[PDB]
Amino acid sequence: FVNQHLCGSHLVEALYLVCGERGFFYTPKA
Amino acid sequence: GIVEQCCASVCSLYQLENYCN
Ligand code: NA
Repeated sequence: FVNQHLCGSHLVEALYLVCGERGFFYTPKA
Repeated sequence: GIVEQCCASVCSLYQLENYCN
């Protein structure tokens, strides 16, 4: 489900599910 | 950056996983 164009809330939701308990950083600005 | 690699182009598990802590 990750090999697609993931934008906005869709991308943060993928990070939330793949990363789990680990957490992640979302830096759009870059 | 992530938007460029996963929004503007197709993402991968490798890329997402680089943003996990
Ligand atoms: Na890409």
